[PDB]
Amino acid sequence: SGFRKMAFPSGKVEGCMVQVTCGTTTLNGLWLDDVVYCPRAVICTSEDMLNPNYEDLLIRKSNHNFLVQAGNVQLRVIGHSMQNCVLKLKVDTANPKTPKYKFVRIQPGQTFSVLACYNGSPSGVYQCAMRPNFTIKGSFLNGSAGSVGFNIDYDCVSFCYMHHMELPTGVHAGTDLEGNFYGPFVDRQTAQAAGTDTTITVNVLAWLYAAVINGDRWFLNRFTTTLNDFNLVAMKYNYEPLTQDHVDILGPLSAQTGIAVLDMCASLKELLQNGMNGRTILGSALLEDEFTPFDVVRQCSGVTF
Amino acid sequence: SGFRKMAFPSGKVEGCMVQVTCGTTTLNGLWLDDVVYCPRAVICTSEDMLNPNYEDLLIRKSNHNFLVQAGNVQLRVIGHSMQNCVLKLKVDTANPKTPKYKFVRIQPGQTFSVLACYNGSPSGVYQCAMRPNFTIKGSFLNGSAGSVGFNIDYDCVSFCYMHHMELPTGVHAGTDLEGNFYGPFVDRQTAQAAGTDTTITVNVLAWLYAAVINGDRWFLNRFTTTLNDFNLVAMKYNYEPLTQDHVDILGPLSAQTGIAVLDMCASLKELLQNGMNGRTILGSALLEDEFTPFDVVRQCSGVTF
Repeated sequence: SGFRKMAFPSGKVEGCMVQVTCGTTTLNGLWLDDVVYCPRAVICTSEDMLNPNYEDLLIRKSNHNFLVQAGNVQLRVIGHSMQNCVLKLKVDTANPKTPKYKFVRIQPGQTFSVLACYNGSPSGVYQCAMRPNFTIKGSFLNGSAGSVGFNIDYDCVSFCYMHHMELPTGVHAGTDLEGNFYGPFVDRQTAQAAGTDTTITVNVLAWLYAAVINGDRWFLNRFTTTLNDFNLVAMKYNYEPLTQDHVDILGPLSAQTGIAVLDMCASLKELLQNGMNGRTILGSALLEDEFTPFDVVRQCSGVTF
Repeated sequence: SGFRKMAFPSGKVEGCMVQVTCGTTTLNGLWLDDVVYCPRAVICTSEDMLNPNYEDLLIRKSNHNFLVQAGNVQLRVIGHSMQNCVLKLKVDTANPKTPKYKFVRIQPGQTFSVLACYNGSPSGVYQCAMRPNFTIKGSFLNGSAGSVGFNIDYDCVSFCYMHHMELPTGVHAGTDLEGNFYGPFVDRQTAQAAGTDTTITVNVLAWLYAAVINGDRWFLNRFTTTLNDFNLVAMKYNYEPLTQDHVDILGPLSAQTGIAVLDMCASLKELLQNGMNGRTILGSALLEDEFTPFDVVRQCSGVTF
């Protein structure tokens, strides 16, 4: 019993984190096989980040200008290339600790674990979600760039995020491992506003199912609703519209609890319109939306890796 | 910027988790050097756990009755002993992945990371605290026994908790790595009630400092108070009494923020008496008490390991 924001075990990724230094700038990189992946902002000074021409800045860089250090293991760069907003540094040694891995571009609403690193060294691990505005609400200080977000399925690490920047709002933006930013953000220190932070409706419902499974039953009501009627309420409270695909994804949890999805939607509607009246759900006084339906099953079934 | 419930990187502990099977019962063990540590309930059936005489049950057990498996690495038990509520199984092979480690008995209010495991295999990592009633509010299913809680200081893993049981209340109880339970709990399936769940005052204050550092400033008021006046309020709301030792531990955060501890106490007093009026602090609608002063410094300074 009990329900917590649980991250994946980080060992498989810890063994891939390295330090990448170019001139005066140091950030983190990801060493998989004989390639190190890092943000291209490693080649920039602070003055450059105001308005950088990365292709011109990279001309003045050679293999020997990139210092890569795995703990004390000093890796030799034998090739370098820019892919979108990431640099790919070919090294002479394949990482012996390379896990089974994949690069995946995730969708808003999906969750992942972040291993926050500084100077190539891990500091902590936590679970985040890709917000509908394509930001993430993480914990990153200067030097965190190159930290990665990931999911694990038994032995395969699916890398989905590389951290790049912090917006003036205090939220965070980054890329997939192919270098493409999530959302409209660019790797430049300019005016970049996030967008409406909408609540991931399917995840709130999954978390409500997790609550029922763990004994929290006070929010269950006598009402039901329709998808269209609920979505009128969702719009008012800046909730993502619920689709039939979402209903389908919640089917397994509906089956285990015996609570129809549309009945849970009606309970959520009453919560949005009346509040929690000072009560709590799974130790929270607000509606949580960074648990996917898969996350709930995982934690309530005890899947291991 | 940003503040999250951050766990330590779990790699160093993942390499120590093994599966321990005795008869029909399987749980997790911790393989450090040539000893495997596990709950003594591994020798019990379900019927035994009603009222077990562990010393008598262990008489009918020999080295060959304990099957220890590290992934597929099958370890040979060459000796066994009971220490309080843990079994120490001497094996023929020292764990090559043994980290620098220590066994520590923590105090209520202190935090640690849990690596939840099943069948010797990791499932997830999360941060918990030893509650003042000597329970922990974790996420544990059947088979989780033997999962461990720990802290890391650069290269030294300090093991402080081994999971044993779940109380009918849904809270969790366990031992240190010497086998002594935290609190009055026993490894028997009997009537065991927890105790008053008091809020860790020094941790709430640390989290308020973390909020100010990260931009949350609305709760700062024009008042101050005294330790005795505040503690009158703390008692009413089942908060732990604040001591001068606690004030001293918060000194570094007071210095960085410029907010005197007693001024933050006055802001907390107003929050306890008036609520948050639907506002949030660091994304929470309740007062968080599972961040220590050390945890806040760690996350706001970027300490690595």
